Amino acid sequence: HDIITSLPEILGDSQHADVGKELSDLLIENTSLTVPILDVLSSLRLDPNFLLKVRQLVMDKLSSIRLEDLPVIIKFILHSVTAMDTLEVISELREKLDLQHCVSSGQSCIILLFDVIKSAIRYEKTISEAWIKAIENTASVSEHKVFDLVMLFIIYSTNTQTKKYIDRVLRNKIRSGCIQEQ
Amino acid sequence: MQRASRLKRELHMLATEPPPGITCWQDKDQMDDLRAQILGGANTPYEKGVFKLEVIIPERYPFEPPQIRFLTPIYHPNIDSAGRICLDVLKLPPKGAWRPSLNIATVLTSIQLLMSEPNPDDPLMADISSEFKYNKPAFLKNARQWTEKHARQ
Amino acid sequence: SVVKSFKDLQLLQGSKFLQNLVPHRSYVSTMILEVVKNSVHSWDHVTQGLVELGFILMDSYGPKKVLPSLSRMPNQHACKLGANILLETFKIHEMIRQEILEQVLNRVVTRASSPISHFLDLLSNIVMYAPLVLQSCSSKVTEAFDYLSFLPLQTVQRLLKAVQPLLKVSMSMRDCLILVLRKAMFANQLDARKSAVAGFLLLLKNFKVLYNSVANETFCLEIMDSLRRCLSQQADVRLMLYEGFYDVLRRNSQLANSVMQTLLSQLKQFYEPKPDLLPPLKLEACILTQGDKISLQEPLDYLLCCIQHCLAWYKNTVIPEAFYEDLDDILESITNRMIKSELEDFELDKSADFSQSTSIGIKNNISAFLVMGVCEVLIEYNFSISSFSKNRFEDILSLFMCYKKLSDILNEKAGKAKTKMANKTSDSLLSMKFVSSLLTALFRDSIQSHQESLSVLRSSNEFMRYAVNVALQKVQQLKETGHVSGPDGQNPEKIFQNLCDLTRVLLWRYTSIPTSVEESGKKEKGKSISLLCLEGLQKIFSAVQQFYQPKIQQFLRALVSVTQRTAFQIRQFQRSLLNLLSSQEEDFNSKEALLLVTVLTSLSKLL
Amino acid sequence: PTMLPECFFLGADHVVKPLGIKLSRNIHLWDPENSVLQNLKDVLEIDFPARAILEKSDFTMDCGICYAYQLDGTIPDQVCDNSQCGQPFHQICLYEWLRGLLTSRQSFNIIFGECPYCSKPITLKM
Amino acid sequence: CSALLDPVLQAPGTGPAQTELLCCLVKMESLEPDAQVLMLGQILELPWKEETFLVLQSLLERQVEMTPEKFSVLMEKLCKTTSMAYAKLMLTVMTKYQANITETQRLGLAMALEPNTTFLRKSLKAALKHLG
DNA sequence: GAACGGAACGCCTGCTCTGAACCTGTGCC
DNA sequence: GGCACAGGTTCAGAGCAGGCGTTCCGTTC
Ligand SMILES: [Zn+2]
Ligand SMILES: [Zn+2]
Repeated sequence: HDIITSLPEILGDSQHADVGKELSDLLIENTSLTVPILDVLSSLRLDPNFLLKVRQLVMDKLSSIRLEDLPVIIKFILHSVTAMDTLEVISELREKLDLQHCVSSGQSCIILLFDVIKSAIRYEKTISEAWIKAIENTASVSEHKVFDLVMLFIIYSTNTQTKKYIDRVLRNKIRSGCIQEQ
Repeated sequence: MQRASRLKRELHMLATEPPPGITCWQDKDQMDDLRAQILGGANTPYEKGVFKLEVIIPERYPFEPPQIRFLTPIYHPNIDSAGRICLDVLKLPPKGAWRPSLNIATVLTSIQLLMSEPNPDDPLMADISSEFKYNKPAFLKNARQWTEKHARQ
Repeated sequence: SVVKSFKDLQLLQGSKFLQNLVPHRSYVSTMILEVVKNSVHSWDHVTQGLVELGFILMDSYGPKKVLPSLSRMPNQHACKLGANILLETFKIHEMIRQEILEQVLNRVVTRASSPISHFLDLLSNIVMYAPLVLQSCSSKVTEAFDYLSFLPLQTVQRLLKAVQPLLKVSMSMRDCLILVLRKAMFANQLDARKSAVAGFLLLLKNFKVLYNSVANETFCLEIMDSLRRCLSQQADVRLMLYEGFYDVLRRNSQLANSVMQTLLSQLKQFYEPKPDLLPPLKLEACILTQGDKISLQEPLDYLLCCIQHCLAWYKNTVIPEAFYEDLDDILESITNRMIKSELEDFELDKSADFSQSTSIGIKNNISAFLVMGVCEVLIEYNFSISSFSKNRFEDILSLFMCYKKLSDILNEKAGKAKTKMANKTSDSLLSMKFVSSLLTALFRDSIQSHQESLSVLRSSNEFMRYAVNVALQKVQQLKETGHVSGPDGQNPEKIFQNLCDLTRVLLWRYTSIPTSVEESGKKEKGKSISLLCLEGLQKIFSAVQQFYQPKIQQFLRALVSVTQRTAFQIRQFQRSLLNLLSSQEEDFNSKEALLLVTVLTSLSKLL
Repeated sequence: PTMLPECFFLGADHVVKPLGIKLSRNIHLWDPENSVLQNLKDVLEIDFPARAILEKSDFTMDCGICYAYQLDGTIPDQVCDNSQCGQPFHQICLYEWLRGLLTSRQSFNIIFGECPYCSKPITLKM
Repeated sequence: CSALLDPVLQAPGTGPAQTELLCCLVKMESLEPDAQVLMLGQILELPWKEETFLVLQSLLERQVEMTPEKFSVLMEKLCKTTSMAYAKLMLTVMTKYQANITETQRLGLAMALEPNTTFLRKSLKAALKHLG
């Protein structure tokens, strides 16, 4: 873990990308060491294409990850997020995330995850706008989930410029015979 | 919790320094609620009467006032046939005047004050509030006969 | 209600017509301010809405137009209120100013999708009045350093100028800071390296002049050793150290000796200190070629800039010993050996054909620019030492014969290819200051002792138009952005003095000598030195009216109230336009006339 | 330990102001050769009383809402900005009082209201 | 673990995916000493391959208690070999159960380190020689 | 006097205004 | 003939203003 953390001071410039590939090799090979790898990759010097690849290679195994590590994971996803990779990751993110699955330590880090997501979405309108535009585009299915509700309440609680837009979207959603008791 | 910390000073303070003509002890029937005795105000028809009151302490007390009734029957403008008291410091703001600057003693003093001085502008009994005002002696006769059958011994 | 307020205002100034008729009725600007004032008697229902409003205004009409009058000015004036509203709820309400400054940085930080210069200048005046607040609100400042690798250069560069008053007092936060700047130095994102430089350059600047002095003189030498990694790091991140270390020197004098050796080592990696080796400098080791990506890193022209400035600074202010008396001989040797470096020295003109796809062309093109800017740093030095000594002004002529040959060569190369080569229009590094003092010496010196040396540069007409052109380049930089290129960059007062000195000579040559006396033909009629004097004059008067809004009085004092001075100056362009037009009709100078007008215009907004 | 500690003030906001202000003036006149007390007496320019405990054995320094000291770790800290009341309270008690009443008016995470005993403006910052 | 460990490992094409949970099995606090001992009676009864060792190093990483009866067999079994996994396994045994190393077991370790494919041999023999 | 056709205020949308970029005409060497 | 300024044009998109829907009241036979 410490060697990982110290790799940026150690390695010369010819041998960044090399290490990159074989760290993605280590990533699939061990879960426990997801965090420092990620931190490392983000404190390396690399090509952004590769970083897209590994970020998907996060996302596919994200059910397998113990909750403690998720925040800094999802912080990484939302600093690797572009303006253009918004709905892509968010739709995928919005799908793969569960929050039924996780549940006394579980509840505390769920809360701390939400703190971290609050700070993400609090902190770039990029996400808020597109996040919503990704929940309204889920007016189709009667089956949109606990996260979508709790997340709406959140963006109304935090983000201010959007209040009318949340209320508009919630009213055009709720009349439609979507969100109900269940 | 707060109920305990008030009641602790109050039970102790009503055993050690209760107001004049007044006592309050933790009831021997009811070891949660308080029994008071207010002895009939001087130069009122309640002279020679010992008036028992039950003081119900609410749960969020001292954020709510005490809940007091005359258990001895009392012939009075601001007290009805079931012992209900017309008192401002028995209700919360703005209708009432309870707040934490007060305590069970200050109100039981205000009760002996109301026994001596009925208010005719908060009548529970219009017959007695009118009689009190327009035939004082008939009120004072009836309240003194009241004091001889119900507040006597 | 508020915006209407401003539409009412703007309209009513513009015309004479409406002012007559309407008696100036209270604007909701002044009314709400009085509301804030009279919450002091402490109506504290009021204040939440006032904070709320001031922010909303700063939200809605931020400059996103800038990332006319009608879409720009009544939408400056909404937040400039916002700013005053929140400035006064902070300076009056002591209870609040925790949530106020919380919510300010809430918006300054993680944003930088929409700009926030107005928020930064709010934040600035908040903390400057009473920084003492900031010590209850450190929580946010600790999690601002969190994202101080993903925020760009200007958020961070300023956010921290504000904060640092904290880190003289608090210390746990300073062991959070250098920790964050260090962990950013070893980043992916290119901004994070430069965030590191900027936090470090400013920790070195205002974190002591020279707690205990010994726990600062060591702590500056600690971080400065971690900067010799950055002196190794990529071009841009180096560049920022050449430029920021001059202010570190001004604000922290005693680190001079250490910093000199930090640099002078970095010189010698490319300086070959033997007489009779004809390229005195190693230009081809400034150039990294890998997988046909051919980058300049360690910009040497810019290194000589920092060198040459720290040099004059040490001659003048520190002294009232061996490295600087060596560096005299270093620059004299780079002088004398570069004079006689015949393009054969650096494989140029014939051995290179600056072919801009090829690796070799990219290398040769990078080096011609390096050479050119180094020639400039040394033209400065030859001029600097001597009070107009005929040898060193002949040195200057030959250094410029170097510069100009490389310049007219890349002009011949860009006369074939498309005009996307804005790399030749990359800044001439001469300090605006020298330009000033220079052009004064060029056009405003009649002393017989100097005159033989100046008759060199004056027979040299291109050196004249070179100097001017740099005057134009610099003033333009000020127009675009809120600061100039060279030294004395962000210190407005200096800039203003130079502009005054500028005006003096620009007008002086514009007047004494007209445009009609020229003997040069059409190619030199398209850039006659008169005309460029007048255009320079143009950009000033304009830019003055952006920033230097108070001092416009002083600008004229240079050269009886505002109106007689302005009138006498108007007369000169007015008589020039008369004399321009009346004389010829055949082929009248359209552009000369055009900006005689653009001038008579600018003077007019004053009167 | 002899070095400057983090220290701060509880009580009536008119009494705390000059003390904080004089601490800010005189915090550079701290010296770690003296004791903590021999530096605080010359920093804040005061003496400390020797156990006003035994003379003020019942001054009722209780909440005067709930009439207890030690409600769940909390101390009587919130006081009245008044010479004639000076009545301490708790965070929980004063909040459940000033939120319950009509008259009480809240800015963000502050409640302005009337002191229960004397009906003067009192401020509570959660 | 009496049921499942064997087959996961007595399956062919057992990969990282399979091992990582038997890794977590042994590493849980909940897997009490007594149970790490019972895990031992099971890990040791299996045919030893690379997949057995990696999990077993992480069980033995706790300092799981040993009757010398089983330790010797672990050492016998250990001593029957070219592998990086096995190198580190042997190394970690000899630091924690130095305490359990007899003269005869140290001979077994002298035998087991004979290889020159052994990486970190200097380490292993330095640890071995340090017991002598 | 009473039956018909116009006046009144909360909601939704189409029209307008703007500003930003790209592109196609045309001006000069 | 080739390239770059100029101005036309074209589109995103913000914001404004008026006509409708549900309801009351003046006017004319
Ligand atoms: Zn209390
Ligand atoms: Zn009070």
